[PDB]
Amino acid sequence: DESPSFNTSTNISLTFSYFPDKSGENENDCDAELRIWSVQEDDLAAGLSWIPFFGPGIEGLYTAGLIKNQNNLVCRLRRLANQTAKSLELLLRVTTEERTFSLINRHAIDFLLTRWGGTCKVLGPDCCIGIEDLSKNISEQIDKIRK
Amino acid sequence: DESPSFNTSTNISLTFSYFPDKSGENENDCDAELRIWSVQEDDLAAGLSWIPFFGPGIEGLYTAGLIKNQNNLVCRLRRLANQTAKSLELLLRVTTEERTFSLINRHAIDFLLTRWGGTCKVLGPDCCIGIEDLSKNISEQIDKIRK
Amino acid sequence: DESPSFNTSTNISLTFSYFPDKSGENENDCDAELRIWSVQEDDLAAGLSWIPFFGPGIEGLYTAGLIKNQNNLVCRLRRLANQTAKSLELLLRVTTEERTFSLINRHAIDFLLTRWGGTCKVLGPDCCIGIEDLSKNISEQIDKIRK
Amino acid sequence: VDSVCSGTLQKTEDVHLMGFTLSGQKVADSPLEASKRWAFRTGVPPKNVEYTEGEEAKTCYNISVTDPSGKSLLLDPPSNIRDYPKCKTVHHIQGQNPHAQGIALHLWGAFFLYDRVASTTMYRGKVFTEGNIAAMIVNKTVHRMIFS
Amino acid sequence: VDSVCSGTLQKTEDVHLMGFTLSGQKVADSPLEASKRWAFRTGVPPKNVEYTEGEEAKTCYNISVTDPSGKSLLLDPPSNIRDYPKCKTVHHIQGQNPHAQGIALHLWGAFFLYDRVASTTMYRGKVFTEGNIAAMIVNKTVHRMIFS
Amino acid sequence: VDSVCSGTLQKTEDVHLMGFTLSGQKVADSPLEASKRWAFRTGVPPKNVEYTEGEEAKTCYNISVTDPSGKSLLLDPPSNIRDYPKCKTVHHIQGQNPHAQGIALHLWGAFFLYDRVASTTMYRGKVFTEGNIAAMIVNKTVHRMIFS
Ligand SMILES: *[C@@H]1O[C@H](CO)[C@@H](O[C@@H]2O[C@H](CO)[C@@H](O[C@@H]3O[C@H](CO)[C@@H](O)[C@H](O)[C@@H]3O)[C@H](O)[C@H]2NC(C)=O)[C@H](O)[C@H]1NC(C)=O
Ligand SMILES: *[C@@H]1O[C@H](CO)[C@@H](O[C@@H]2O[C@H](CO)[C@@H](O[C@@H]3O[C@H](CO)[C@@H](O)[C@H](O)[C@@H]3O)[C@H](O)[C@H]2NC(C)=O)[C@H](O)[C@H]1NC(C)=O
Ligand SMILES: *[C@@H]1O[C@H](CO)[C@@H](O[C@@H]2O[C@H](CO)[C@@H](O[C@@H]3O[C@H](CO)[C@@H](O)[C@H](O)[C@@H]3O)[C@H](O)[C@H]2NC(C)=O)[C@H](O)[C@H]1NC(C)=O
Ligand SMILES: *[C@@H]1O[C@H](CO)[C@@H](O[C@@H]2O[C@H](CO)[C@@H](O)[C@H](O)[C@H]2NC(C)=O)[C@H](O)[C@H]1NC(C)=O
Ligand SMILES: *[C@@H]1O[C@H](CO)[C@@H](O[C@@H]2O[C@H](CO)[C@@H](O)[C@H](O)[C@H]2NC(C)=O)[C@H](O)[C@H]1NC(C)=O
Ligand SMILES: *[C@@H]1O[C@H](CO)[C@@H](O[C@@H]2O[C@H](CO)[C@@H](O)[C@H](O)[C@H]2NC(C)=O)[C@H](O)[C@H]1NC(C)=O
Ligand SMILES: *[C@@H]1O[C@H](CO)[C@@H](O[C@@H]2O[C@H](CO)[C@@H](O)[C@H](O)[C@H]2NC(C)=O)[C@H](O)[C@H]1NC(C)=O
Ligand SMILES: *[C@@H]1O[C@H](CO)[C@@H](O[C@@H]2O[C@H](CO)[C@@H](O)[C@H](O)[C@H]2NC(C)=O)[C@H](O)[C@H]1NC(C)=O
Ligand SMILES: *[C@@H]1O[C@H](CO)[C@@H](O[C@@H]2O[C@H](CO)[C@@H](O)[C@H](O)[C@H]2NC(C)=O)[C@H](O)[C@H]1NC(C)=O
Repeated sequence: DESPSFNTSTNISLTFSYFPDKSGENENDCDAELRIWSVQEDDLAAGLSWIPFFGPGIEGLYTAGLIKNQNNLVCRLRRLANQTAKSLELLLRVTTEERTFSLINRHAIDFLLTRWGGTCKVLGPDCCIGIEDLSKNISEQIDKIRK
Repeated sequence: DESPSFNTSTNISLTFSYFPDKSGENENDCDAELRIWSVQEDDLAAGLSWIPFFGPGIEGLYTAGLIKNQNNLVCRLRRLANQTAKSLELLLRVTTEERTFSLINRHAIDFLLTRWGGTCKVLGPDCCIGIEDLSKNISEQIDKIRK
Repeated sequence: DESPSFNTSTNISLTFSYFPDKSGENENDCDAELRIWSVQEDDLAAGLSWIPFFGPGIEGLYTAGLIKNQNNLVCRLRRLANQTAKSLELLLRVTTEERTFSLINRHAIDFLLTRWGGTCKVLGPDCCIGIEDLSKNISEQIDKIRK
Repeated sequence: VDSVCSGTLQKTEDVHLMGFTLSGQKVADSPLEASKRWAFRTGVPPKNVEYTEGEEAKTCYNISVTDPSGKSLLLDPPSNIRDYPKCKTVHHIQGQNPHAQGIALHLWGAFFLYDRVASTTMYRGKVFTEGNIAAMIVNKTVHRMIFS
Repeated sequence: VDSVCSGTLQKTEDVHLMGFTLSGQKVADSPLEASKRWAFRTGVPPKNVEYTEGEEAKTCYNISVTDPSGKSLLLDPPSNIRDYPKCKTVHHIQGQNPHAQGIALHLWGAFFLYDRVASTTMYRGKVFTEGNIAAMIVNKTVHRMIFS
Repeated sequence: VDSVCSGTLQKTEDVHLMGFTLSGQKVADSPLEASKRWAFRTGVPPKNVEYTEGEEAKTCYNISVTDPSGKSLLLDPPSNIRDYPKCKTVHHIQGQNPHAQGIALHLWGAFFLYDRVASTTMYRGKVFTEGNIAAMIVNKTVHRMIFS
């Protein structure tokens, strides 16, 4: 469909838009606990932290987070990774570059292509456009016709 | 204009949107026959084909295809490659990276930039937006005014 | 906000959309003169210039330009570089690829994401869409109702 | 919501690729078991792909395998390959294979995970864990709450 | 249709870069003729660019050229350079140049084509064919019918 | 105009990344002063990033630094690192450090600028100047008038 999103609630309530129901998936084959690491993206916590030299270095480079299985999302995350694999291997088969691959930029482009590669049919499925303020203005114009 | 497209008919009828007429190009300086190769993008033909290990390997890696000169498209394809060259060399001059270059991602971005870098003038040239369902809804609203 | 643009006037009058006022920035800590170099992107000046072999080579590779401080833009350019640094270092921290990084493609994608990642509210801030020709057509339709 | 338009991506930074382990998928990870999923083969070019965040690993492996003559059967690590960030237990293994050729390829199609880099092959002397990755949209605000 | 909006690009995968040969452009490809289009030069940095599909090649070349002292005048191939996929006839050539310096650059501005990689220069010991590439949009459905 | 929609980007080519020097920021650039901004450190992986245009440099440096044993403390330059394009005065420096370890990292967080490549570290034997880069939109027409 489109890269799933990971929202907060409606502490730390989490929402994960991907459901494997949209694949025979039921019960649990995953750990509810999910501890994870990410590169320190802190904003001037040490003041000079942004500078490589004053940066923590590989040892203190990472930050830790925890995602709980509130809506069985973790397992859905877990499952998702398992299924992503095939397409990802096939993608890489095609690539000749061995050194790296920016999957990140690929997803960003594909996101845009899905919503803007094609042509829009106003107020239609598969296209994003908002007419509430346009139609309100159409209605406001008809209100101005008075006298 | 925009990356040409290669459609099927309206076996294997093919349509190629690029015409060099839009350049003194006439007759033929190309072979009508065009046999080509592409990396096996088959979907589980061998079941475990996606996995690198169970993948065919470099020798069986490629799939073969044939494009006929139904509308002299092959020669147009052929010509197109010849003209692409100059811009492509100039592009590469600018790049410092020698190892590789993702021309593929560049084209994808440029495609989007042409249709969305700018600002839209509804029902206008150079912009993609569909008003048939929006204007139909405007018309449906005027029909609802009855009684 | 969005990648600043560098326009010409409204010889060589120049306009630079970035103002650090949008940061305590006043007076001058920069040279008004700005001489710069860019890779020869000339179009067939030597006829065979595009071809690598017939290309000038590293020594004659560059072209020279001059940007004057007409509206103190150079210093704004200069300041801009100074502030870009932090975000740029943080960006690179995250990247594992050492060899290179296409910041250019990243900006192009982010440009599009800002104007099309979300959903549009017609005639609204933060979204680009043109209704002058659409509303004119709505008005032209109402004019056609006559008799 | 099930709509194509559901979800917003404001910057590319908000695309997050998370590495999840096979141990987190209740898969046997003992060295003797784990190695039954690894195999040597020729004609396949190793591929690498960058990712952004990953699960703390239960177990990891630091492996060197050669041929009898002492020449490694595992590829030398590229500049951008660093040891996996957070391993609870590392299994250091060093030895030789009597009759094997090519490079180490994961059988399941899973990836060899290092520090923000997933690979179709095993790199000599680098700490890795097995896993798969998944793509999702997380804005900075959501990101800040989790990692803090 | 001649409109900017004509054509749809749903995934990046649907961008296809095809390599067409110069032999397919009825250009003399005999080794003695072909070599008249190749030349050595300094001050130019070799550039490479990835492509997706290509024409079956009529002829290819597997060349090594050095200076009199035995040092190659051709660059060593990068990890990602593989022999051209489908050559009908390969011309293996190995020799030395008495007074040449720099790297091999195609005169016409055409590219040295390998396996899904086009280059402004000739790589030592790798099979290549001369050609140019062209960009187009092909969806999977169209792609599946052709290649099958 | 202050609007998000203000500004048009038609091709990716129109994104320009300009390198501005620290000398252009009225910063002392004498070798003895300049070197007070450079320092050695471990645990940091050098990063490089491509840019498109740059300011003519007032001063540049061509530096090689080793440890007492003669082994360079500076990284060997990658294929894509070329000497800075336009330096008015180059400061060639070659020596050794009695007790330093790791790689050369700029203290200010500024970049080591080469030919269309900015880096978090100093490369051995390559001409560089210190600076920062800035992103902007310039169409070809605007670009043609400036550079000509
Ligand atoms: C993962 O396992 C590898 C071994 O398979 C460990 O690599 C070892 O790292 C040390 C320190 O860099 C090396 O020791 C030094 O080697 C040089 C020669 O290269 C020698 O002159 C020094 O006196 C010293 O012994 C060691 O050789 C290297 N081994 C290999 C095969 O590369 C690595 O440290 C392990 N990782 C972790 C996180 O423990
Ligand atoms: C294209 O031509 C090159 C030669 O220009 C061919 O490369 C040759 O490949 C073989 C097999 O890899 C090499 O043979 C082996 O060399 C090692 C030493 O490196 C030696 O110990 C072995 O006993 C054996 O002889 C050969 O040296 C290599 N030549 C060069 C110059 O690299 C290549 O195979 C040709 N491609 C095709 C498709 O035929
Ligand atoms: C920047 O400074 C470096 C030195 O730190 C200069 O590099 C030097 O370049 C020359 C020419 O390539 C090298 O000379 C030759 O070296 C070979 C051995 O590699 C020798 O056989 C030749 O007879 C000749 O002497 C020199 O070794 C090299 N030095 C280093 C340390 O790499 C570079 O030229 C300077 N850049 C500018 C723009 O002046
Ligand atoms: C980051 O994403 C979150 C959603 O996961 C955004 O939060 C909600 O945004 C909507 C629309 O502005 C509001 O109606 C909600 O009240 C927000 N909820 C919370 C808890 O903040 C958030 O705005 C996004 N942040 C940024 C800076 O874009
Ligand atoms: C792949 O592209 C082809 C065109 O080359 C699409 O085929 C046509 O699509 C239109 C619009 O849905 C239909 O009106 C035609 O009848 C289709 N023709 C054929 C022969 O299929 C095709 O839909 C595209 N495939 C996908 C999955 O997007
Ligand atoms: C390049 O950008 C410039 C602006 O910096 C464009 O110039 C103006 O474009 C508008 C809209 O077409 C006109 O109303 C102005 O009269 C133009 N001014 C000048 C001096 O040309 C220019 O059109 C852009 N070029 C291209 C080819 O897109
Ligand atoms: C995703 O996880 C599943 C579940 O374990 C893996 O399925 C295993 O696949 C191997 C190889 O075909 C079998 O021997 C096992 O019996 C399977 N396990 C189960 C429980 O059925 C699957 O291979 C994994 N794939 C990836 C990419 O991780
Ligand atoms: C594209 O093909 C044309 C047609 O062959 C090439 O034109 C040749 O160019 C060379 C070098 O300038 C001349 O010596 C030949 O006489 C030209 N051929 C003809 C038939 O006129 C052109 O160079 C090719 N360019 C690329 C990029 O492939
Ligand atoms: C941007 O320029 C400013 C102005 O010079 C730099 O500020 C200097 O920072 C160093 C290190 O913290 C101080 O020792 C100096 O006193 C500062 N100068 C002034 C005039 O205040 C800043 O570091 C530069 N940053 C980048 C990325 O170039």
